[PDB]
Amino acid sequence: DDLPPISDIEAMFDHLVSRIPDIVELVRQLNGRKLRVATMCSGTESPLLALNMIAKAIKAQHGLTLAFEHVFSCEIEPFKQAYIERNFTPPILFRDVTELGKKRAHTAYGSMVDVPGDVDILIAGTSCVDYSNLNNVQQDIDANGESGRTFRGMLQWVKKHQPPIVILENVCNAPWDKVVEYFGQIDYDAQYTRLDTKEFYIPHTRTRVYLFATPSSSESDDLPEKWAQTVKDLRRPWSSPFEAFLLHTDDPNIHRARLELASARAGTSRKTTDWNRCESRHQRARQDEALGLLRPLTSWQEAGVCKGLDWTWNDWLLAQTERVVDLLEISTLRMAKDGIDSGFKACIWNVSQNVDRQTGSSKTALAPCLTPNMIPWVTIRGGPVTGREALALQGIPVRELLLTSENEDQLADLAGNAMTTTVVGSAMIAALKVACHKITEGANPEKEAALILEKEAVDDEQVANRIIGEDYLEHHDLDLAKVTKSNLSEILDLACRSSRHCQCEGQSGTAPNILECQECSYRACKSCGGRPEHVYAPCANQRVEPAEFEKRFKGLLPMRVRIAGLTDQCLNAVRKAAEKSNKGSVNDNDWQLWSTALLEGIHDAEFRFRYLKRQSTWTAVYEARRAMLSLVLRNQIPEWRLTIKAPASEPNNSQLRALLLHPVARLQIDIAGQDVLCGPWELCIPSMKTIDIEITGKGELLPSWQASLGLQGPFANTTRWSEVEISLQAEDENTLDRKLSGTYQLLPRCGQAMSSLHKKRPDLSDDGLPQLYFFLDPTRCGESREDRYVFSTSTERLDYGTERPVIARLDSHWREGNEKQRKVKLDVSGAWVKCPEAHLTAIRATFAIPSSASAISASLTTEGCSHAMALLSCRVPLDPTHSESMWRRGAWAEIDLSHQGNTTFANLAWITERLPPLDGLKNWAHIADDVSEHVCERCAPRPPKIHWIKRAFEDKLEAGQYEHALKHRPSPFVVQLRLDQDIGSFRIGLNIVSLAHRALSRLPPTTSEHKISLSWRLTPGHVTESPQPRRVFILPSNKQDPENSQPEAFKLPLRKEQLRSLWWMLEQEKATGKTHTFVEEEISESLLPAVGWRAEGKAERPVMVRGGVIADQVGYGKTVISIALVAQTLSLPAPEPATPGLIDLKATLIVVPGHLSKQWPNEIARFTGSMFKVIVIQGMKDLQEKTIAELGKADIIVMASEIFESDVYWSRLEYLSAQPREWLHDTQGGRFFCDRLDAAMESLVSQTKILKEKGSEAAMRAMEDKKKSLVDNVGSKKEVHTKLLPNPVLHMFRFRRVIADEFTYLQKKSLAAVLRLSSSYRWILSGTPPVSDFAAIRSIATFMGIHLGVEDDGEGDDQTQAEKFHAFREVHSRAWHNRRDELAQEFLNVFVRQNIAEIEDIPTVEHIHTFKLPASEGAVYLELEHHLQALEMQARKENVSQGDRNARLEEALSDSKTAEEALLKRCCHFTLDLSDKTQDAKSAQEACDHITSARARQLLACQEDLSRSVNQAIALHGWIKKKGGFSKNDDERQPFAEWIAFSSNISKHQGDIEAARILLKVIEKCGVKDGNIPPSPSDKQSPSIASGAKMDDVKWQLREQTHLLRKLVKELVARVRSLRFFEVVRKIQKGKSDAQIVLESSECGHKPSTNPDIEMAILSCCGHVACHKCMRKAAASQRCVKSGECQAAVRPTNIVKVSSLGVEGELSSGRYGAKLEHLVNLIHSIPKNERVLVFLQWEDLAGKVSEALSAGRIPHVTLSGSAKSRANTLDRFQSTNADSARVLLLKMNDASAAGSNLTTANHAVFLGPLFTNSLFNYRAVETQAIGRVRRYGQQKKVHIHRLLALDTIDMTIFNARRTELKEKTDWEEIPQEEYKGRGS
DNA sequence: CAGCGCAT
DNA sequence: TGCGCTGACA
Ligand SMILES: Nc1ncnc2c1ncn2[C@@H]1O[C@H](COP(=O)(O)OP(=O)(O)NP(=O)(O)O)[C@@H](O)[C@H]1O
Ligand SMILES: Nc1ncnc2c1ncn2[C@@H]1O[C@H](CSCC[C@H](N)C(=O)O)[C@@H](O)[C@H]1O
Ligand SMILES: [Mg+2]
Ligand SMILES: [Zn+2]
Ligand SMILES: [Zn+2]
Ligand SMILES: [Zn+2]
Ligand SMILES: [Zn+2]
Ligand SMILES: [Zn+2]
Repeated sequence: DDLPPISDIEAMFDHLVSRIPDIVELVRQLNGRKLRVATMCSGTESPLLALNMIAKAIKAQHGLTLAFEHVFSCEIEPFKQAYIERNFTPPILFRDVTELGKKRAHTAYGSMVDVPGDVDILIAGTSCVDYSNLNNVQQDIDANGESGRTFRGMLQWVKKHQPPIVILENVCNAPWDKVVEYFGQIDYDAQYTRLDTKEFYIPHTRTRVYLFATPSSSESDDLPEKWAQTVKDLRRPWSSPFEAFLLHTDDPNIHRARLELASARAGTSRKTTDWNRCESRHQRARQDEALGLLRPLTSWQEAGVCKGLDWTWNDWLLAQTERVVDLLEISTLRMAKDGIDSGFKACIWNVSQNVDRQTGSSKTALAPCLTPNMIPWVTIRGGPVTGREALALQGIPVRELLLTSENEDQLADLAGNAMTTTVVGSAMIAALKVACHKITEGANPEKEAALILEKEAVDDEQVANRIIGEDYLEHHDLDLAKVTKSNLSEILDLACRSSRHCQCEGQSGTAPNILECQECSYRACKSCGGRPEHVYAPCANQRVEPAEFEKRFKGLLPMRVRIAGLTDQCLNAVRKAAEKSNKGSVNDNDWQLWSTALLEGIHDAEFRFRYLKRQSTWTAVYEARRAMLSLVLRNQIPEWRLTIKAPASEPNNSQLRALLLHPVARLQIDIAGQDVLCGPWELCIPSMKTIDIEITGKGELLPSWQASLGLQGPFANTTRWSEVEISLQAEDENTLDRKLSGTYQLLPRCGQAMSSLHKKRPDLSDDGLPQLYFFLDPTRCGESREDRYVFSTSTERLDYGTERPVIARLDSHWREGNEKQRKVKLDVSGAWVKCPEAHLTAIRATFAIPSSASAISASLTTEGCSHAMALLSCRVPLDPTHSESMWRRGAWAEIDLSHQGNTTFANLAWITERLPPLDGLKNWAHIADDVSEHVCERCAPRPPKIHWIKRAFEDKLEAGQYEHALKHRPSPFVVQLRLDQDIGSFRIGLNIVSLAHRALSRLPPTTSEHKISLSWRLTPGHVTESPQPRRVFILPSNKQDPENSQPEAFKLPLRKEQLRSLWWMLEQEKATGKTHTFVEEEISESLLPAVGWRAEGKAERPVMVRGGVIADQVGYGKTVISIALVAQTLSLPAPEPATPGLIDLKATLIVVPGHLSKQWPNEIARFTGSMFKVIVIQGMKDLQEKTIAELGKADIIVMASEIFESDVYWSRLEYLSAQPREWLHDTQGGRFFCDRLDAAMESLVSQTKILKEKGSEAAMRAMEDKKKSLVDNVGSKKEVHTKLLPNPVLHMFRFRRVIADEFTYLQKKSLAAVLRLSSSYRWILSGTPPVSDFAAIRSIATFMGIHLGVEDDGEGDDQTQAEKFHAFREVHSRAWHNRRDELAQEFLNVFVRQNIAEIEDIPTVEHIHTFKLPASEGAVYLELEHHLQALEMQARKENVSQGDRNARLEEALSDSKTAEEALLKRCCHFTLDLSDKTQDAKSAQEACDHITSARARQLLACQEDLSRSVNQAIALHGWIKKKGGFSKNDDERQPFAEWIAFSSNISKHQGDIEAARILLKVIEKCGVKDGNIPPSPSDKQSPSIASGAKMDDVKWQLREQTHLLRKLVKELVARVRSLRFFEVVRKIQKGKSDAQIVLESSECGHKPSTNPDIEMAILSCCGHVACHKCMRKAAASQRCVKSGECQAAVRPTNIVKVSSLGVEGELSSGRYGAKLEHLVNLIHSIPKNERVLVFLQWEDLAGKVSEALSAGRIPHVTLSGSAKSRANTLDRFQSTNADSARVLLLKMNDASAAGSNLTTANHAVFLGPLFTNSLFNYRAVETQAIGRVRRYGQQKKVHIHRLLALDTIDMTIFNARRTELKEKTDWEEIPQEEYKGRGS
């Protein structure tokens, strides 16, 4: 609107200050003293930002300089004060605005400091949560509330300290006049005025009011009026849409916000919420507005299952609450009715409000009043405005502002209520201009000028002396013209072959399974695949990483061009020549304005290169100071497309911004050559002529966009011609290019704006041209009457700021209609011309490279953090014109990285490319030993120490100092550049030693003497392609090593494999010669992305660890090897160390699971009979009864591993350490317990060092005072404050060896303790070693002691967050992860040995028991399965009593955490009559008829309840009627009286129809019959009003009763829907005759009685029976078989084929489930000798299985109990004595199936197929379970059974896993016979 | 933290 | 024209 488009906050502020010059006269009044400003309530501290930008504009314009002195501010928020103290850091920060009235006010930290009152301007805004808050329905009144809390707090201070200016702000509807009375009551005068934001440069529309009051004046000059006039003087009304203020969808901010905002309501998605009371308003609105009950934008069924379009932020809508979504759809319809098309017209809605409160939409280019609770929906981007965009719609710049720990709710709150920085800037500047005099002077000017110059000088010296490596240079001369030769057809091929095939990829990478439509040419992923479904035949194309295509395309094209031209008169030649042809004669004014503005890009202003882009088809954009040129590189006819930039300051409605809007003078490449630029440069003159054009219709008449959309008003049944024939006259056609007179067909599927994509029918008058389309395209800002149809050759979404090439537009009056032979007028523009003879032609650079890496390695003496070792420096000639801003005329301007410095680097990339890559630095070079760690500060700041106060965490001030001292780290890869007199230069260098100190930082320190040794290297030309493979680790073998050939004193020999392994273990423990066995390092990266470099600095230290992980396949003798190792090593004298701290023993403790405590000593005694004493501990008491003098004798001690959780252990250790009584008392969690246990271990080792002398006391006594003195701190508390000896703790000794066993089952609480046990050699035994990923190897290393790397987030598939923040986090590349993998593989090669056992083979016959489920349980499980199918495999659990269908559910979904798990677990058990304990074997038919009878009872119960509620409501209504409340006039749509009109009309009732008939019968069986509104109820029961409270109260009670009615109606519909299905399945099972009876079809039309035998399938959730062909055809289109009367939402999934559930085999054995019943007969069939061991997986079924076996004549033994009992039961089950429990029930995935050496049994049962995800993990645990019986001492043949269901998921996952195994590695299948045992 | 609600 | 509040919910 007649104003220049302003979008940059800096520009609008310097404009603001440029409009008034009466402010520079302030800095003379201040006389050199800085303003002293204070702010009472300030969220984003918008006043401070405004003042800082005003100061910047002052210094930039007038040369002057005024500073500021923030005295204080206050915010009782928890995090807004954190944000303040991290950005501005004021000296004092109170937390209140009413305490400051006192002399000793409180501080945000609690210091209770005194208040300073030397302010110069106090700017504060009272809060709004009570000042009528028109969102809020409650309101506080008359100074009882806000004006007594905050305002009366502010008044006392402002009176007690008299600041010369105070400016207030609050909402419009406020008691302001009373505020003026309060202020003028004492001193002030206080005029107040209101003003919006949309009047100050910003489109935001939010409105507020301001106030200003200077202390009393003598003569009362009436300042506030002059203030108001000065403010309202300066204004400028929003010359730009909001889209200019939004971020582009590509930058990492938008990705980082979508990843967080996409999953807000998360493993199991939360419960289906309730909105019924608003659902009523939605239905009423859809009815009143004549809209149709569709859901266009998002075809949602439930809350979380929906499918937005392929341009919508789908991962947002999936997360939305359902009311929000339905509101989106009602807004779309209510808008699409008016004619405009949301989704193509930019405008912000508000959604967090209600349908009723949606006035003011259909209004574009203005945001609404942002509030912290709204959710705005842009409707054109298709998603919400994120945090930083909600900031930018205020004045606040997200730049230069550090937002750490800020989420979308927090950004919403901050930028929601903060006053617009431009409004506040203007009001404050007018204050400071009108009351300039009142502020005093400084009286010290020259000292201030000197201070300013001094600080500027030291800063300009710093960045200059940053670089310290100019010693070495070579000065290789540089040839900028580094073009190459290429066939230019293969490169266009490779350009088409590597380009964005979905919005998912986005300029970086590749996503698979692209679907390319046929006849529309629109590619898109399979995910987010088109809901506007196209033809979509799969795409056939290979994929080349964009990295390769860019690497070649750079080298192919020049780095600069310039259009030769000499076209001053060529334009007039072209004009006359074109006039000779037929084209619109151009005016004089248009020609002049166009030519004179074009003649500056043709001037010899050379084009540079920048940001070759990938959006689609790889445009490569060049740029000059005034023009822009960009080779398009289309997949057909590549062209160049020059364009000219309109000037900076020029209003929007200007002729030049119309003439230079579209490109001019394109050039089409000569294909099939070697030169990338050959064409003749045709031109585009501003010619605009109009032509008549006849439009006609053909083909049939498809439904219009309205009718297809679902409208029901006068739009229902409206059509449009399916094909259009365009007829242009001969000459008027042959004047222009791209003839148009063909015919165009419609594509209702291939969407566009208003679904009007007309693809031209192929014609052979031209083949060299691309395909042409004819559609609509709205303006996106202007009203929709002006939009027009258009002819173009492109069709896609366009981002703000880029237009599309069109051939011609059509009159703004023609629409797809019904009439034919309509004659309209087309208009052509920019009619091109023949080709001029102008063309483009391309065109002492020098760069320093380090000669060799030796020169550098000396310069970094020590503390290389202070300086930078220079790497490159390029001196390049640049003309003094068009030298960019970054080029500074002296003193080496510094570029900032990961900040505003990204266009700076993209500007000079034309020099960056074409530079030889640095070589000879690939190797790791520098080495310097740093014995101690001594982490360099400013490089690795110490974290705040977390301390315990509970019986605070992350001390505030320390957190602030941390998050500040992390942004001032040395920042490797510093890049500075400076422009000389002619030739500029820049110096890229990195702080090598900073990298090295950061790498050293990450090693955790030990009490050792091994010294680190740093390094460094720089590798060029790295690019990110994709994580294409996944590494698979390899565990070596122990075969090749020789053998020790015997251990002495064994009763039985070891085999040769075991001998080789024992010898390897001996040697590995010894390690003769070598002094360290492994090196561990943490390579730290720092990428300079734009140049191809990435740096790496490492820090490695050797570590001597003896012992390693032996993980041998099941059956091998790991126990035997360990006992042999102990027996062998026994004789040796002692190890190498000295162990002075704590006590050393000779015993070798073995940590085993709870139930192996009898298996281990038995094996030890069996092999070496009484060779050495072996003391066992199982219970805590067995530990406490021992003494150290007794442990000394013990050669080997066996320890159960649950004492570490016995929790008496932790108490006794709390005593030996002398800690508080509950220092180590923590719940199951082993977090925060590691630090506490570490401190306890330090204190314990000191105490034991003391106790070695027997001087027991006086130390535990000395530490109590230490702790109770340390506690005394000013922080947050709960209040003002607060030899031999029995029972030794095992953490105070040191053994010769510690051999864990089954280590991968050591849970958190006991892992965190076994990790601390101290010994010389530490061996680990396992059978299933986790080697899948890097975390599973790190978890092994931590047992060993190695570090082996730190934990990053990306390596996969709150406390310390200060280092996990996108501003303080690392960006570790892919090569980093590959090096970490190589390191894990090296550790595995060194310390891990797996090898195959070659004892002998075990027969291993296999069986399988598969059966069908009954009809009743079949139906139940099918209902559950279809539920989860329609919910997309996610567990969702869900007044009026629940039905039976919802009762079979909410029981399966109770504890299930995964969809597949609720199915594995359902098929097992099916108990009928869930309410009563009564039970007996009921036949199948009995079960089904019981189900159906219970459902009939439920239905009639709901019926009677509904009628009861109607009677109560009609009594209420008669009450109100007689008591004269509706007045029978001035209607207000009485709710109940309307619901009774709705319900009567049967055709209006959505949902099933039979339920509607039930409702009508029940309602007419009452006082209402054909809209009666009776006077009395049908029971004559009393209305239950309390005491006749009020009339409106009764109206409210009625308004609630009616919603209760409506809810009950929905519930009744569901009831009938479920009853029908169970009844029909009962009939299908009932018998053949009744099956024929019920097989009366859905009126589908055909059935076995009339037509031949046709498999006709029953549908679930409606109960309708129809033919499978009709069933599929109907369900695919999302509509039931009954056309428009079933009204149920149908998925293709829930289609149950008849006769797919069984009755045949009389499988009546539904007692305790039909699975567990088939188990018991099996177990009886097993002979009486053999033992059995069942393998269930889900613990929650142990009860049901032990209730089935028990009371099923079979006794068993479960392995549950305590650490003492499990060993005994396992021992008796292994034992030789007869008549134990025959079957033993094992839990899989539990420490009970760890390794048991039980071979008494010979066959498993293994009921439910294993579910676990990983195939390798599946295989490992299944072979472990099998091998539990297939062992060495077997002496028998083994069987394996399986109980799988034919219907369920069991057979599915069984087939998947078994086939995938049979294809993969050997895993030799088991013979698989069939069972005919029958032993009893 | 999702519903619910008409005025200065 | 709206810088929510208040019962339920994990
Ligand atoms: N040299 C040997 N002479 C006699 N028996 C042996 C010998 N080596 C192993 N065994 C027996 O072979 C069986 C193997 O069990 P064991 O080696 O203790 O299993 P594990 O490897 O510790 N557990 P797991 O593999 O997970 O099932 C035991 O009964 C051993 O006593
Ligand atoms: N004692 C107090 N009374 C009112 N608000 C307080 C307060 N202490 C802190 N606040 C916070 O201060 C804010 C009030 S409004 C602050 C924003 C203001 N428009 C500006 O930009 O300066 C709220 O976030 C509120 O939570
Ligand atoms: Mg074992
Ligand atoms: Zn298509
Ligand atoms: Zn995609
Ligand atoms: Zn350092
Ligand atoms: Zn149906
Ligand atoms: Zn049918």
